[PDB]
Amino acid sequence: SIDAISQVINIAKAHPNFPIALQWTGGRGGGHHSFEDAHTPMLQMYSKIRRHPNIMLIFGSGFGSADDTYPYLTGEWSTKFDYPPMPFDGFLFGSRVMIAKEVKTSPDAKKCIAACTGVPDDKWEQTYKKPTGGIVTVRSE
Amino acid sequence: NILEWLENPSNTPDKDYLLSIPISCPLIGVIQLAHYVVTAKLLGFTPGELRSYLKGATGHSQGLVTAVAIAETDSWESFFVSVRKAITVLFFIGVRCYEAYPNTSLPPSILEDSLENNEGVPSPMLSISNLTQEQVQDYVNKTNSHLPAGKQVEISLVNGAKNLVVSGPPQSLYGLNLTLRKAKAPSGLDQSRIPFSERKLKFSNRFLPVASPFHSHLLVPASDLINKDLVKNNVSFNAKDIQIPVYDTFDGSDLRVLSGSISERIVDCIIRLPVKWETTTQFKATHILDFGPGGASGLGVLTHRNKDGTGVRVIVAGTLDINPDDDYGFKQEIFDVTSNGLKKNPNWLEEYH
Amino acid sequence: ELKPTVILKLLKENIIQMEMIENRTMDGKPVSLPLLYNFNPDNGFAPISEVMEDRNQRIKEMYWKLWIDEPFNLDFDPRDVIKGKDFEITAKEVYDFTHAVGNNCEDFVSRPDRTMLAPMDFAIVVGWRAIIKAIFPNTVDGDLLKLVHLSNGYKMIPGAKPLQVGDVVSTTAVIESVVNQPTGKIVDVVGTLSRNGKPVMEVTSSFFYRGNYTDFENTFQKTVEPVYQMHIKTSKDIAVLRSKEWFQLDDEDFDLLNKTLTFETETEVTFKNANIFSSVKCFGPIKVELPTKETVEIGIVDYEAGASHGNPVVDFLKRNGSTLEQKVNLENPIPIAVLDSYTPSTNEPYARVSGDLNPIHVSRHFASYANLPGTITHGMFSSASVRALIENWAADSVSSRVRGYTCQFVDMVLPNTALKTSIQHVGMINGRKLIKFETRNEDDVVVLTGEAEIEQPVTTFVFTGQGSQEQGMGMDLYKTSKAAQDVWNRADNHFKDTYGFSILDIVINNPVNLTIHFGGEKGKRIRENYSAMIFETIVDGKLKTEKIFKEINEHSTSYTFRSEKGLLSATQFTQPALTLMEKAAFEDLKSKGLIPADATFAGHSLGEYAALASLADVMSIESLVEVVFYRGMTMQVAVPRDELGRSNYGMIAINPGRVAASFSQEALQYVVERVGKRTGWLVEIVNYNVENQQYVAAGDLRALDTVTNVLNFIKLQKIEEVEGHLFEIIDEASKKSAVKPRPLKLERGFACIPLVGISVPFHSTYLMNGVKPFKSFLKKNIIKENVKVARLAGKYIPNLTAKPFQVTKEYFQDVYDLTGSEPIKEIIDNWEKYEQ
Amino acid sequence: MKPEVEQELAHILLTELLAYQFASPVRWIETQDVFLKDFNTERVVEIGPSPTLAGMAQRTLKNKYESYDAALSLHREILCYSKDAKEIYYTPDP
Ligand SMILES: Cc1cc2nc3c(=O)[nH]c(=O)nc-3n(C[C@H](O)[C@H](O)[C@H](O)COP(=O)(O)O)c2cc1C
Repeated sequence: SIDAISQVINIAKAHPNFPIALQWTGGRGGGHHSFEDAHTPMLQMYSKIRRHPNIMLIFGSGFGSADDTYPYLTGEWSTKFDYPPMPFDGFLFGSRVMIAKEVKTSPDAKKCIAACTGVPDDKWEQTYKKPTGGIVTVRSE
Repeated sequence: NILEWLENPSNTPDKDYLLSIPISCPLIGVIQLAHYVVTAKLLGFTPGELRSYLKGATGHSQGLVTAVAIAETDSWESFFVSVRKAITVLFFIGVRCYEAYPNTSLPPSILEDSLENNEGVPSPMLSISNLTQEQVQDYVNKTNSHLPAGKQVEISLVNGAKNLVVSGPPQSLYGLNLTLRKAKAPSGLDQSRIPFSERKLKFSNRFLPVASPFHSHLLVPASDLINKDLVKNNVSFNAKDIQIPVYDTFDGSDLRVLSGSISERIVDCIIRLPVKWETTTQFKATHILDFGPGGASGLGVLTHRNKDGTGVRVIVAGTLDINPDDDYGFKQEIFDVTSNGLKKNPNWLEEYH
Repeated sequence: ELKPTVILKLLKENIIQMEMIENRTMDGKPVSLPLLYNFNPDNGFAPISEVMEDRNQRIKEMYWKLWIDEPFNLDFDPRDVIKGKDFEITAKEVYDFTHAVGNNCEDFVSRPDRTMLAPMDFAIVVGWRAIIKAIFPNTVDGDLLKLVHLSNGYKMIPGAKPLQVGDVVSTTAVIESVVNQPTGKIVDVVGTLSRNGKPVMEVTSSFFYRGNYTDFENTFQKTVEPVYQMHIKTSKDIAVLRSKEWFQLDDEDFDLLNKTLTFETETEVTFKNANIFSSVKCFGPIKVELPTKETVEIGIVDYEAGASHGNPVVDFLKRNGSTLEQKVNLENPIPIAVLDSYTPSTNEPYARVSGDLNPIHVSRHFASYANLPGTITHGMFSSASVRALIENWAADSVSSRVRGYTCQFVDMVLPNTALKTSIQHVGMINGRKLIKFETRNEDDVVVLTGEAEIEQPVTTFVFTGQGSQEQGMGMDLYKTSKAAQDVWNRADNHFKDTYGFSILDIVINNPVNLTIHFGGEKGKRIRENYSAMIFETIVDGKLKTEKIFKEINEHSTSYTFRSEKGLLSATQFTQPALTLMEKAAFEDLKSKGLIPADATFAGHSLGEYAALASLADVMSIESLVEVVFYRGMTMQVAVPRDELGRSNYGMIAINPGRVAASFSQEALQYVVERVGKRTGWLVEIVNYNVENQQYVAAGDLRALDTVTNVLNFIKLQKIEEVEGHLFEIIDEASKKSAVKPRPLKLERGFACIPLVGISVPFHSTYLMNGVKPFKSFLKKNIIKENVKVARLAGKYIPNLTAKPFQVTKEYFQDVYDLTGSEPIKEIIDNWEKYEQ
Repeated sequence: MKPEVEQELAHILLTELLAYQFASPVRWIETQDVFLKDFNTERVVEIGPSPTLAGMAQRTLKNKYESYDAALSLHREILCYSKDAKEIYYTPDP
């Protein structure tokens, strides 16, 4: 969230020489996730993040191809949002590689993962109430 | 008596009288012209030379008069002519606007409610931040529908995507503030555990230090009086005499190419039409020089926030201070000769290309 | 600029003339006050002597030239009324006055699409020429340079709108009272401002010619004595009153015993000297308090006497009766705010705007000659600034909300001084907040003090009908308030006399059973009272009679009221108790002065009757209790009941919001009508309480069960074709509910709440046959003379027609649009005859 | 119109309204709309043992007259005699 991004910025300020990789992931990301949107917190905190050159912005939480990450690489994803271009320094693909050949996931689990059709970003919030795209939210211990 | 007030601060008028528009308009113009004079003299440029070096000029509502006056300036001799025209225009618009819609004392019940609910003194202009134009316009539409035709409110300054100002009667703006408070979540609310879609939208509204409802229907009848009296005062701006582009506050078009009277357009901009600052800020420039009042709270920092990340530096000439973030300049950066003076704000598209 | 101010020369060889010129005038031409002094060289110690002859005349001539714009003529009767010139209120004049006084109220500032009001302080501007002309005549002789404005005040006449821009106001001044006190001559003037013929307000002004005066032949005093009240308890009081010559009655045989007389007297006294009046007259109406708390004139007080030391009428009334004070102080004052006002350096703008060109306020030399500390600011300016502050703070910057404002100028005020005014709310007068103000200068010295009457915000009085029937209802007010005691005692006495029970006892104790016994002559009278009352009904155009209290007859020795839990829960006793507690509460409020004159009122069910008896006083306590009690008893016989007393009818409270979020009142009415028509039984909405969230339906309790089941169906599911689909549900519910016994119990649904203790469908079409006889009973109880159109119109919102009560053809036509009545058609058809 | 004829007509109208009150439904929605919107009532005073009509007025205002009261700055003070006697009597707690 914003407080976490502020803490990361404070750590980068305390150690300007040491490289810090801010791996931003919205609530739409797989596994454990927060309630924050993937886009708006970046729109708020990008200027502060880039105020420190030693922070690398890595964008995950809902990426599985080059087509949907290229706008984030070039930064033109923000042009539709009435913002200037916002290039990102990298990406992380968590759920996209869950059905890779070398992952220890079982064949039936891989078939189930592939069977999950997914859901666009604007409808990711509809997982705390009912399943959408084959994925639903649950609560941990 | 500006000279007496300056010489003897003890017997200066009270802040409300000073903030009243018949004082505030000409005095703010004089302040902007003083900043321009200080800059030009300390740098050794004549006003005409400094203006020629400027790629463009503009202003937020009132500052358009000063911008066009600076564009008018040619030399130190005619600089007083330009100053006279600017002060005359500002004085007349202030006087006529005050006569059209003079301020009145509001109920102490309303004042007490506003102060008790962590709100400023009601004023004819209310700035709303962190709310989009569609939402602010919807609230204004509800308030107008439930108010009579004479007391309607409308958006005056479109400062940004999430920064607007509504102008109108202080009573109407207080009612709009009540509606916004009803629709506003507590500032000290923790919403981290609620989904983003289901989160209540939080925003900040505050009454600006203004004494009349600028860019409102209430000041419409003063427009004709101003137009008929500026010709009597012999104050007019000519496109040919203007030699740098000046961006109209409403649509951002250059005032030189306007078929109609530039003075009339400026008056209509200040009193009737809204200020679409984003639309006017479409000019391509690397550095912006803010001569307005407020310094860090002035127009320069707001423009910097609007244009952040586009590689456009903003330097405020109204005060001498240091910015720890260093994301906008100050008066020293204008006169610095070393590389510290030349600061280019980061361009995310190019820097992180 | 520099202009001549004083010219000293020799008018005569033995006279020194000091012309004191006042360059500030109406037409700009200077006016000089020639002060003549005799010069006697023989008396070397004091050669210069003031010429007292014609001195007051010359001062008055100069002041006349400054103030009044008519030919100088001091020879006119002070008793005769002064008529000032017509004055036109203009936007420029109001603008100048507001910005000279310091009035920032929005009501007086020009605004688009809204008329501009004028300040109440503008009355002195309008009528200065008439008010100040009162102190001029030669009969009221005195030194105008030594005049002191003791006090001023404004009084808005009720029903008069505040002054507006463009209206023409006529001013008419009259000397209320000129008297010679040892310290000087006090002259009290009253100037009426009238608009379009009607009178708008009255402005009182008290002036003081400081000096020594003995012309008592020209002194007179009018004074409105306080309203006096006498309760005639015995024939001794009647004999004492009849022994008084001044006490006269139109009806000499009027029965004064057990009556309250109100005396509103005006005293005119002409003075022979400082102590003994040359003539004393005391005249006014004497009125009696009717059962409806209405004072109606029955006589006149007319005392006339020559030389006397006092007025015996006032002394007698003070000694015997009690003083009725309209102003009622609160238990403690409520401080509003402490405010600071800075007097301007120059009094020229206020002088020009108000027309008060008194030289003492603008000229140093005139003030020095008058021995003042300086060019003292206008006392009227101070009063107007303070009134602006009160209307801003006490009245929340509402011009119309200020109706009275009296100010007293205890001490002078100099220019450029800080005035600290403390506003307090001390009492109420006729529903108007009484606000005191006390201004103090920088030296903590009081320079101004007075009262103001600020109308309360727009008030409505809504009288409950379905309140709780808890024990001890209104008893705290019965213990404390005297008016509540009077109301409750009158009701209890009437109930004891008529039906032989105590409503106070029923409220206090709530007995389960109450036995009324018919022994003795009083018991026989109570028994006949019980037998007389009958519920009449119209069936087939026939007046059938149903005798309430079946078990009462000539041979009956007692009757017992039967209740399950308590008698206070019974409709027969809970409704009189509710009406009485509400009436007592309102009477306590009225005694405290908390009832605005223009306040509106409404009432739910018999709350309407309570509201009529409270605000309009259409009927007395004795008639109100009779009507309410009869209505309560009629519910015992209005529906058939089994041997155990349980009736087949009832009421439920529906909540469409609980059934669904899009359940409209139209949808609920559709369901109700279709249920009723399909099932054939009686069911309909009786109370529309809250939009789409609270309604009440009445009818056969069995039918209410079907309605509850239908709404349960609609809630649980997502629910000509629509009519048939609803009719299917209606048949299902109808044949599901009818199997139960007739005196069933209505189960509470997800949105339906049965009303406990209700067993008759009132506010329904069922009780339509009984309207005409009940209307006759109401006509018997409510007297035409006691109905007050002023007190009903614009304030009463009937439940039948939920609009302001108005005596108009549109209103009468609207009555038929809901319920047809032949008298309404008679009135509508002959409306032209009634209009003439 | 003559005052006595006006009084007669008003009395007849009042008796008719009172007579048909129990034979007709009570239109308290219209009554509330009248005394809240048409008159802009700033203070409502409820005379009764319990705050029935007071709560009804509060709930009507919450449902319908919320933005209206906000826009026109109407401080609608709903007072019941049973609980808000201090506010009605102007006896604030010191
Ligand atoms: C199976 C799975 C396990 C994960 N485990 C962790 C974890 O142990 N710790 C963690 O910080 N994030 C974990 N994540 C989240 C991802 O590492 C990453 O932060 C991002 O949120 C994935 O977004 P995406 O699924 O849309 O690509 C996990 C994600 C998945 C799908």
